[PDB]
Amino acid sequence: IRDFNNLTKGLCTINSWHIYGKDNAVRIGEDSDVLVTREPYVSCDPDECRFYALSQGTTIRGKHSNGTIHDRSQYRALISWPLSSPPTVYNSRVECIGWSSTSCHDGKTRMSICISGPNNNASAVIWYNRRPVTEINTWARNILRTQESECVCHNGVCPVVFTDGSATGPAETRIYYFKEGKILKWEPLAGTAKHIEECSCYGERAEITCTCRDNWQGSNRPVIRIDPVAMTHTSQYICSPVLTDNPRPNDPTVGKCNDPYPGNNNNGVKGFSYLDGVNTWLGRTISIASRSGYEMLKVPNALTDDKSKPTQGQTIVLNTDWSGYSGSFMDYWAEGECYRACFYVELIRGRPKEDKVWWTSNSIVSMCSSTEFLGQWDWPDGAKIEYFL
Amino acid sequence: IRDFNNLTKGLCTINSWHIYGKDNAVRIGEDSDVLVTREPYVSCDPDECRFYALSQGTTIRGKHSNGTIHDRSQYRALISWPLSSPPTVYNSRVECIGWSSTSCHDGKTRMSICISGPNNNASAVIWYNRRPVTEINTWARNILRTQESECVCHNGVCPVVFTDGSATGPAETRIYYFKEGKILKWEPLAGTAKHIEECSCYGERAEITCTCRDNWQGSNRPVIRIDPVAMTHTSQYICSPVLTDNPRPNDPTVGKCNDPYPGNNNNGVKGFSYLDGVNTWLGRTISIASRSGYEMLKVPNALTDDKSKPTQGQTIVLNTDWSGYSGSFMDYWAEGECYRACFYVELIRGRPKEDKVWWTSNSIVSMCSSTEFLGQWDWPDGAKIEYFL
Amino acid sequence: IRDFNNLTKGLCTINSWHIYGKDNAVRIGEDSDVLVTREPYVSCDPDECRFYALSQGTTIRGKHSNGTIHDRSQYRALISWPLSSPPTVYNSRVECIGWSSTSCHDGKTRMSICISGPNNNASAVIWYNRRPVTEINTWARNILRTQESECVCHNGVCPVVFTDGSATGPAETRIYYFKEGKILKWEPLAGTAKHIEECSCYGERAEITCTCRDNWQGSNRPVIRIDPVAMTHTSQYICSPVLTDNPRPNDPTVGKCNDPYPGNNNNGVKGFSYLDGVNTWLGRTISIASRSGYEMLKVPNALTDDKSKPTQGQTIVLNTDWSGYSGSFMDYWAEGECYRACFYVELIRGRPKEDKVWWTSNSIVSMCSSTEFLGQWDWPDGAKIEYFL
Amino acid sequence: IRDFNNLTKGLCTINSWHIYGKDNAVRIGEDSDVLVTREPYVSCDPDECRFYALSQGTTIRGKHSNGTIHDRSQYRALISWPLSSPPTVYNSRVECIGWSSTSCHDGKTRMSICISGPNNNASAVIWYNRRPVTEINTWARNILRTQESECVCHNGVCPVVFTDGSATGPAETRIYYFKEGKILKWEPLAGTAKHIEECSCYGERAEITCTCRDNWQGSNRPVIRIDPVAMTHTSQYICSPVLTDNPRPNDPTVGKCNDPYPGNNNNGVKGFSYLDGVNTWLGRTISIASRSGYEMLKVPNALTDDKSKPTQGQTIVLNTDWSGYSGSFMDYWAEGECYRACFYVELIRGRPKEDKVWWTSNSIVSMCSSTEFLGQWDWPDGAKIEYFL
Ligand SMILES: *[C@@H]1O[C@H](CO)[C@@H](O[C@@H]2O[C@H](CO)[C@@H](O[C@@H]3O[C@H](CO[C@H]4O[C@H](CO[C@H]5O[C@H](CO)[C@@H](O)[C@H](O)[C@@H]5O)[C@@H](O)[C@H](O[C@H]5O[C@H](CO)[C@@H](O)[C@H](O)[C@@H]5O)[C@@H]4O)[C@@H](O)[C@H](O[C@H]4O[C@H](CO)[C@@H](O)[C@H](O)[C@@H]4O[C@H]4O[C@H](CO)[C@@H](O)[C@H](O)[C@@H]4O[C@H]4O[C@H](CO)[C@@H](O)[C@H](O)[C@@H]4O)[C@@H]3O)[C@H](O)[C@H]2NC(C)=O)[C@H](O)[C@H]1NC(C)=O
Ligand SMILES: *[C@@H]1O[C@H](CO)[C@@H](O[C@@H]2O[C@H](CO)[C@@H](O[C@@H]3O[C@H](CO[C@H]4O[C@H](CO[C@H]5O[C@H](CO)[C@@H](O)[C@H](O)[C@@H]5O)[C@@H](O)[C@H](O[C@H]5O[C@H](CO)[C@@H](O)[C@H](O)[C@@H]5O)[C@@H]4O)[C@@H](O)[C@H](O[C@H]4O[C@H](CO)[C@@H](O)[C@H](O)[C@@H]4O[C@H]4O[C@H](CO)[C@@H](O)[C@H](O)[C@@H]4O[C@H]4O[C@H](CO)[C@@H](O)[C@H](O)[C@@H]4O)[C@@H]3O)[C@H](O)[C@H]2NC(C)=O)[C@H](O)[C@H]1NC(C)=O
Ligand SMILES: *[C@@H]1O[C@H](CO)[C@@H](O[C@@H]2O[C@H](CO)[C@@H](O[C@@H]3O[C@H](CO[C@H]4O[C@H](CO[C@H]5O[C@H](CO)[C@@H](O)[C@H](O)[C@@H]5O)[C@@H](O)[C@H](O[C@H]5O[C@H](CO)[C@@H](O)[C@H](O)[C@@H]5O)[C@@H]4O)[C@@H](O)[C@H](O[C@H]4O[C@H](CO)[C@@H](O)[C@H](O)[C@@H]4O[C@H]4O[C@H](CO)[C@@H](O)[C@H](O)[C@@H]4O[C@H]4O[C@H](CO)[C@@H](O)[C@H](O)[C@@H]4O)[C@@H]3O)[C@H](O)[C@H]2NC(C)=O)[C@H](O)[C@H]1NC(C)=O
Ligand SMILES: *[C@@H]1O[C@H](CO)[C@@H](O[C@@H]2O[C@H](CO)[C@@H](O[C@@H]3O[C@H](CO[C@H]4O[C@H](CO[C@H]5O[C@H](CO)[C@@H](O)[C@H](O)[C@@H]5O)[C@@H](O)[C@H](O[C@H]5O[C@H](CO)[C@@H](O)[C@H](O)[C@@H]5O)[C@@H]4O)[C@@H](O)[C@H](O[C@H]4O[C@H](CO)[C@@H](O)[C@H](O)[C@@H]4O[C@H]4O[C@H](CO)[C@@H](O)[C@H](O)[C@@H]4O[C@H]4O[C@H](CO)[C@@H](O)[C@H](O)[C@@H]4O)[C@@H]3O)[C@H](O)[C@H]2NC(C)=O)[C@H](O)[C@H]1NC(C)=O
Ligand SMILES: *[C@@H]1O[C@H](CO)[C@@H](O[C@@H]2O[C@H](CO)[C@@H](O)[C@H](O)[C@H]2NC(C)=O)[C@H](O)[C@H]1NC(C)=O
Ligand SMILES: *[C@@H]1O[C@H](CO)[C@@H](O[C@@H]2O[C@H](CO)[C@@H](O)[C@H](O)[C@H]2NC(C)=O)[C@H](O)[C@H]1NC(C)=O
Ligand SMILES: [Ca+2]
Ligand SMILES: [Ca+2]
Ligand SMILES: [Ca+2]
Ligand SMILES: [Ca+2]
Ligand SMILES: [Ca+2]
Repeated sequence: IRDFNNLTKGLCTINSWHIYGKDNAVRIGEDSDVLVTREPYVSCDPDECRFYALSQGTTIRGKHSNGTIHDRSQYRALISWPLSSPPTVYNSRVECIGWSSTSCHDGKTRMSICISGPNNNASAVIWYNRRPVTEINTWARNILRTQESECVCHNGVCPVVFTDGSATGPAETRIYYFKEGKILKWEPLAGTAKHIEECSCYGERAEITCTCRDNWQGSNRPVIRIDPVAMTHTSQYICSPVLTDNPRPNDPTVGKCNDPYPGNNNNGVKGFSYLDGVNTWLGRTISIASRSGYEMLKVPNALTDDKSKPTQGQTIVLNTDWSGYSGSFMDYWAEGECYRACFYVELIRGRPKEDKVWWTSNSIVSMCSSTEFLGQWDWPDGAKIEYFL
Repeated sequence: IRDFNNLTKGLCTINSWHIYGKDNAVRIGEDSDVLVTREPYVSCDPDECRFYALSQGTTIRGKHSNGTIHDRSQYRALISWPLSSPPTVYNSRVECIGWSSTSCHDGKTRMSICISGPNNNASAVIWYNRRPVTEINTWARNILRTQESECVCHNGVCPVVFTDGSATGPAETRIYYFKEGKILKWEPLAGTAKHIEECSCYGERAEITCTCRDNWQGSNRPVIRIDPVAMTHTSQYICSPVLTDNPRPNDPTVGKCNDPYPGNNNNGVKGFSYLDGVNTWLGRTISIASRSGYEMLKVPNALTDDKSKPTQGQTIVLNTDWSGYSGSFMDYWAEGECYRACFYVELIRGRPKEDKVWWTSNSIVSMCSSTEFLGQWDWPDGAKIEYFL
Repeated sequence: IRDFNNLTKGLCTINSWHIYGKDNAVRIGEDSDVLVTREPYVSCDPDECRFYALSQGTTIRGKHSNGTIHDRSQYRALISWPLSSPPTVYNSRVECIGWSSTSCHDGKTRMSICISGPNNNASAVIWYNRRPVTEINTWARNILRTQESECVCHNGVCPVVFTDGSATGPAETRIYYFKEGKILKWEPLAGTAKHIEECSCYGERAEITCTCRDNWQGSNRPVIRIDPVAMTHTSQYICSPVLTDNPRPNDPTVGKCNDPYPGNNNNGVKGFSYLDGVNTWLGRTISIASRSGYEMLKVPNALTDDKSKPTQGQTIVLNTDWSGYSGSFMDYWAEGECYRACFYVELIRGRPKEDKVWWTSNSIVSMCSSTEFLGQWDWPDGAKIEYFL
Repeated sequence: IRDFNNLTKGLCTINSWHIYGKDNAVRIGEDSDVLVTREPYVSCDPDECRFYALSQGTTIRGKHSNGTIHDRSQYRALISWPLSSPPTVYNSRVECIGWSSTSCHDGKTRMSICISGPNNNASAVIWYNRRPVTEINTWARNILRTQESECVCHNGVCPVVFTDGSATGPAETRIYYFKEGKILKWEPLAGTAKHIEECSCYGERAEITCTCRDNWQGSNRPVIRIDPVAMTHTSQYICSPVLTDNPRPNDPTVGKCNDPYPGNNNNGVKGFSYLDGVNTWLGRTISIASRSGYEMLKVPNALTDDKSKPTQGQTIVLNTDWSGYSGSFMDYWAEGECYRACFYVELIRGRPKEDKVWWTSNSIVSMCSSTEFLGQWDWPDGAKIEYFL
């Protein structure tokens, strides 16, 4: 009955962003049984789109919320839940157990991947059709880790980018090509990106583009472009001087295409872009110093043009509100002739920026592109920290 | 498999109203995780009827309920939930994000529309089959806004009435004709209605009738009648001297067919009527001054007869209980030979009438017509405000 | 696809009773969002069996639980929920609004009936396939009321017994014959039963037997036997001197077949029996004075033999625990060659017997027959009232 | 459409264990409506795998949690719920009522068995396709009891092991062979096992292997091997000197194949093994004295070789964390050419080891085998008891 999805369409023209989903999880969880989360994303099946994140295995009001700034424990799991509801104890479906994930539907069924273990002995389990199929042991014994947003499939082949090794020098990044949860091939990273974490990917016209985080050196973002038929890839950086990691230095006039733009070391944030010629939009935090604010900038030819500057933009979160990770997804099963770019922003609340509470959590806002030039609003998390004291 | 619904039936004869649904949301939410709402309605799919409303993105007992008198924020969404259950965190399905909505099923799938943004830069997103399809930017830069109750479709064409512009003088009302979430046509309001907000619509014999709110001048209600095949409409007022907005002056002996009946300016409430010759019933608040009580009056030829008075009635909510918005819907997929008129009343609790609590919310009661002459009960919200202090 | 169910089987031989379902609702609702209920029952669809009851439109821990001894309000509804779960805010499906009900599946879909209104102006609404179809106005203007347990259908015809009029003298009982929610016929009660309330019915070999409550005079129970093909009935009393209403006098040696067995006036409890020759079992409270304890007694030929005494029995609830209403149901869609008799007991907690709390609620236990002679346990509600203070 | 499952595959090669599911129930239930449980397990249907356990009919934070160390009451039920969610009031489906259970899917539908009653008069009810079909009365009048983990079917025949009689001397164990919930045959235990409780079973190549608990004498575990076609069985003990009950004496150099290995009397814990030649893995608690820690040991030929020692292992729960019962299950409906061994560990919290709280409950962790040699983590319950004081 169902066939594997093929990436046959190009991106729709992005003239602005419209609201798609928002869960208000922190506001609602002040007085309801909402799980503490972080590292959220969005992903569609052929008949539904859902929110996803890594639970911390406690509610926000629960006493076990104390300590949830920590990224890795035995109490995390990848959960999904209905679009724009909050992640509650009673509506959250566990996809797999662990503290680093990705997930994508191939048109027939869903693959989900969760990594668990101690830092020196982690392993991935690849689930397909809600059953475990393949396992991969750590190859560098230092926090095996993956995208924290959806993967993308083409004719059953779903590439996934993993890293294992240091966060503050060269590491061992691998691109795995899965089909029905089995490994067809893997390759080591090639090209000019010097460090890769937390790739945010999308597909169009039989090519998958991933915008990642160079935690080690780069305040420009590395880009991996994957051919899922040939099962090959390239890597470079976004050439534009509109720098989109965080923290970062101020924007220069000329960026770097094949090396990290320097100025900030050993830090970053997961983020994304859509790189499609003149139809190119970059997300970034507004602040250069912290995970505050969020904006989209139209930067024609950002990938290839080392002097490209914005020609249009849209504020998503004011710089007086907290943001966080951000990532790409699309509804590959929508009607019409083109794929509509979407993204989400994780709105982090609690530690370390708001340390009067003992927890860290987030809510989600997400937007998709419009071919209209729509008015803009800002979309904060909306919770009052003082209510939790 | 499924075909678009056609409005092939006339209304059943309304000889009284029977109880259809009631959620007791405020009573139950005193000690359960019920979302704060307002602007509720009811709408049917071919296999289920559901309650809908605009959440405020907090529970009633939650500390974020403080401030929920306010109509527009980034934390509102259109939600639906099973008939007569309350809107809870765990059972409420988000249809779209925003602070003004409508929704209707065309026989194949559902269209939902939500407007969001700041007052001077709002936009509608039209969702079809649970995906975003079309967007419309504000045309007058002043609170783009729509029905707050269900739309109606005929052979796939679902007209929707929007207003943008002042609430206290001429505004720019448009009737959009959607099919599969795409715009076939729109037209500016024509006819003699001088201001339109919050239309309540129903269909019968290939005609859609909408009873709306003239916020600017009129205490009689404007009526828009739409031909969804020709995609044309007319407008006038209910001619009857039984005035049905709120607040309003006392009832005269002769009303106005083609102009606002004066006496109250710059206010109103969403309401409804069924206008079908001798089979005409009007809803209204009992109080002329405030949103208290609710009654149905049988007013033969109310639309056309400027001296028409009641010949029968039914009390729905006593004048010592709070009411609120009211609106029309029908189950277009029921058995039998005629469409059974239904309506709901929003029972508003909290601010501004009950200001010992810091929140505003509501529950729902809803009734449908019977061809019997049934005994009447009154149907209050039923919550005790003192329990929330 | 689906056909109407026919009553083609006889009862299985009842040699003891096994546990079927129990919800522990009061225990669990001490610290979860469980609705206050009373007047529960059980009813099966072709693919699932569910618990049903009349909600009071509040949780047990909620402040609106104060006052829930009262039987009739605008905040009651017939709800159903999964077998042996408790009736919670989040899992309870409302079937219809009102304070007296019955419900049954005909093999194609379900009919549910709810009565609402003030005592002098009540009305029934008959829902079929989850939509309202027919309405019936009060005929005697004194608490129109029905079974409070499931009805039974045969080839689409579902008879239902209603009463309207005094509870303490002659009233007007009617048997309605519904098909697809429409009235085929009704008849006034005939035969020798002198007053009827709250009938508990079951079907076998194309005959429906209902055991009811004579509130006015009788401590023996009236029995109505209905032919759903001819749409006729008879009535009499259980002849046995094993008296099964409550309160009641002590058991005599000879009962009454065609008149109320006297000794207690103007009170009773809903109850049931299976009347099948030697395979006859009667339920009753153990106490003659109050709704405490519950037992089944095998009383061969109880219906017809005015000296019949027990030959076997089973204790269901000890006389040191509270009971309440009880009623019959069967799974008419089970495998095998005979219908397995089942029943439920309502375990009432709170007022008036336990008046340190301000509420009245209940839980459910239910049993079905076995052809084995099984060991017996007792099945109390299990909640500690002191925990609610 | 569906056919009965046949055990046509052998076990996959077990080279390590990967995380499969974990519910964090005690952590989450500190501030959400999680039921108190014990005696959990896991079982798959053709389209889903679920967690199961015996509820205690109260939440953990509820006042009725006081006293839940006790094993048998009228308020217990077998519940199931989605894999890795916690067992909550709102998501837990009751399978049947009682205080000892087993359940398995035959490829067409599920059989569930629950035993209830007082110790001297207990009875099993066998449910098939969610309806009661057969009942079995106590044969020895002393705590009729069964596996507390899943049964296994082959071509519709689902053997189940029961015991009735003393826990501290010879008892009466029976193997029942069910098909469609009916009894085809039963046999008394034969072979050399001298006492049997709480068998943990799995199937491969048309043979079912059960590893049980000799509560009376043995610190080695008894093994029952069942031929579900011939409906015959054998019994012996695991010959290995790697002793796997608890409490137990220290490991000797030579075990016992046909008699209990002595040293500890009248106690034990439910546990499991996979016995497949060199592909043999045994679970056990790390502590010899208490239910603390959990490890898997690869013990080639453990069943048959009375000097077999470990050649590989994996720690599952550190010896500074509490464990509990453990049991086997597999997904018999997975893809591929072999059945992947899985197990669960019950992580008991509260009494008697943690007696500052008044309750006993547990959470679940579960693992399945990998053909990789994966890094290991430990998987504690994760709750802080002090938060519950
Ligand atoms: C109702 O809603 C609508 C729809 O949302 C609202 O309209 C939106 O309004 C916003 C806000 O104004 C606009 O976003 C900004 O867009 C500009 C880009 O547009 C300007 O530039 C265009 C390019 O000009 C150049 O090239 C063209 C050739 O292609 C040439 O023609 C031109 O002369 C010049 O050489 C112009 O084309 C464009 O004009 C067009 O549009 C105008 C409407 O906007 C119209 O008036 C014109 O007639 C014409 O049609 C326009 O001039 C972005 O540049 C801008 O983003 C910068 O600024 C914000 C702060 O506001 C900052 O956060 C951004 O990061 C970015 O600035 C940083 O980075 C730059 C790049 O390196 C750097 O140069 C800056 O110094 C700055 O860097 C500093 O901050 C960063 C961030 O913290 C830090 O990292 C650095 O280190 C450093 O510290 C905004 O995105 C929307 O485009 C506009 N949308 C639409 C459709 O109109 C409307 O306002 C609402 N109505 C109401 C009443 O509220
Ligand atoms: C069990 O349940 C049943 C079923 O519900 C209960 O029966 C229901 O009882 C109620 C309450 O009585 C009825 O509702 C009222 O209905 C009347 C209309 O019916 C009267 O008028 C009919 C028309 O008479 C005129 O025309 C005919 C020709 O067509 C001519 O024949 C006649 O002589 C005259 O010229 C009569 O036909 C009708 O008689 C029939 O029915 C009688 C039963 O009701 C029966 O006894 C008769 O034999 C005959 O069969 C009857 O006389 C509505 O007028 C009325 O609503 C007005 O009053 C309420 C206050 O009660 C008010 O809230 C309404 O807004 C409305 O009055 C306001 O507006 C008017 C219009 O502008 C204005 O004129 C009024 O001054 C008033 O205005 C003021 O208040 C408003 C609102 O606050 C404010 O805006 C203004 O500014 C101003 O301040 C009720 O709807 C049901 O129809 C009736 N149903 C049935 C089927 O019987 C039964 O009672 C229950 N039993 C028990 C024991 O409780
Ligand atoms: C493990 O579980 C098993 C299975 O559950 C347990 O076994 C069950 O045990 C219970 C309790 O004993 C039994 O229930 C009682 O059953 C008797 C009926 O059986 C007796 O009578 C039979 C009829 O005898 C007469 O007729 C036959 C001819 O048909 C003739 O042969 C005979 O001589 C005589 O003329 C006997 O056949 C039967 O014997 C058989 O079974 C015996 C086992 O029980 C066995 O030992 C024998 O060999 C033989 O095989 C037996 O003698 C019911 O009468 C009884 O119910 C009455 O008593 C209870 C109080 O205990 C009361 O609550 C009931 O309401 C009822 O008594 C009231 O009503 C009567 C009727 O009007 C009245 O006469 C009484 O005075 C009394 O009235 C007072 O109280 C009521 C209520 O408050 C009030 O309204 C009145 O006004 C008044 O104040 C019990 O139901 C089960 O049948 C039995 N089941 C099985 C399969 O064995 C086993 O015990 C458990 N094991 C353990 C270790 O716990
Ligand atoms: C990243 O993750 C990986 C993967 O998990 C981690 O690697 C795992 O590391 C663990 C911990 O070391 C290993 O588990 C232990 O495995 C050993 C078995 O392996 C040893 O023995 C093998 C057999 O040797 C004998 O036979 C062979 C012939 O077949 C012969 O060649 C040999 O000379 C000898 O005669 C060796 O083959 C094996 O070597 C191989 O593997 C090595 C890696 O482990 C490698 O270095 C070698 O080159 C070679 O490749 C190895 O030597 C188990 O014996 C052991 O379990 C015992 O000990 C633990 C305590 O640690 C205890 O809890 C167990 O119960 C058990 O000991 C009890 O029972 C025994 C049996 O009766 C008894 O003899 C003991 O005295 C003891 O009894 C006491 O305690 C019990 C329990 O409380 C009580 O009941 C008794 O009464 C008494 O008080 C562990 O299971 C994994 O196998 C290994 N996995 C893999 C794939 O490598 C890696 O460490 C992680 N990395 C980091 C950085 O953390
Ligand atoms: C995606 O492209 C693949 C490759 O062309 C399509 O695969 C074919 O699908 C049909 C079944 O629908 C098979 O009978 C062919 O044998 C397949 N060919 C190959 C080369 O695998 C697939 O159908 C396309 N997906 C969609 C949604 O059309
Ligand atoms: C119950 O009995 C009725 C009456 O005999 C059966 O009704 C017939 O059903 C078939 C469809 O399955 C029709 O084509 C006939 O016309 C029906 N006859 C009548 C007289 O109504 C019904 O099928 C029986 N129900 C079951 C479950 O067999
Ligand atoms: Ca960086
Ligand atoms: Ca007005
Ligand atoms: Ca709560
Ligand atoms: Ca009586
Ligand atoms: Ca033992």
